Amino acid sequence: MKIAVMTDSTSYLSQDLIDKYNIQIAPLSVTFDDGKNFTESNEIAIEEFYNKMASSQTIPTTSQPAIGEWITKYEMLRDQGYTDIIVICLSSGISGSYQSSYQAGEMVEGVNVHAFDSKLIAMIEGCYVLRAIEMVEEGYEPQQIIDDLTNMREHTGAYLIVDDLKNLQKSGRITGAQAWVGTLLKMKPVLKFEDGKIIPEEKVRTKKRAIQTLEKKVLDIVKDFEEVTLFVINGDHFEDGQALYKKLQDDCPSAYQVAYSEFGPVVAAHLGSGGLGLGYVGRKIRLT
Ligand SMILES: CCCCCCCCCCCCCCCC(=O)O
Repeated sequence: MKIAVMTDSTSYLSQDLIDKYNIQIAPLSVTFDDGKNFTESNEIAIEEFYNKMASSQTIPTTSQPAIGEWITKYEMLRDQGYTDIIVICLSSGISGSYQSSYQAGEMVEGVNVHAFDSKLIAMIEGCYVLRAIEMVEEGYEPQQIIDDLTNMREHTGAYLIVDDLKNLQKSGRITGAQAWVGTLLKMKPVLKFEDGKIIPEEKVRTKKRAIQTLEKKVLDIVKDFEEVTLFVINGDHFEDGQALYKKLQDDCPSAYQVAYSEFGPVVAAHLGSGGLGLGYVGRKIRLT
């Protein structure tokens, strides 16, 4: 038996982890109506993308990995002797990448494809990749790994803050009054992931208090977990995420694993500027 683990680009794993474990990545893309295209990778400048988003009078569109990017990587790993491929995708409730990875697995002969719906995104989804890789080293078969990841999914979630109200109306999800009235009070919509979908949770005035709301809600949940891994997932507001990150280091015990990360263009294309989230996993994920 020879098991491999791959994922899509929205897992936002560091290039250090990608290189160390030779993780293959099927990238997503974001295409402005300028015709400008950004294929997600650890090479494009995230600052250039945020500048084009502010300059673009229309919101861009994101695309799942094309049914083909999966196929070549499936063919490449099978050639290298891999008998089973575990594919970790972002939430099927917000993207079709999970479906494309499954359908492409039906067209590649001579290798078993085990597509997994993480029901999340960013480094929270990447935690499923690092848990699968760890289990392969310990001698687990793919079915035990899928069952473990399915159990892990039961104690995994995330809350997030929306900051760019201008980006919301450019997409049409809010009005002009609500956009205008919202920025003057500085109302921050707080949302959370639930069964792979993003649903409204609270509406909080000022970003500082919404960050404190993220901390209280997540901490109240992970108190009951035997193992805890917390992930600050920040946008382009460096000071916002660092404040929450350092606040967690002071308020949480060392038994909690607390880490910091940032999301890429595909997530930024939907969140806009100033996005910030707090994810959690009920496990002690190996981040090295
Ligand atoms: C703390 C973890 C969560 C951080 C915030 C993540 C919110 C994600 C927003 C929606 C992204 C949609 C991606 C669609 C991809 C596609 O085109 O198939």
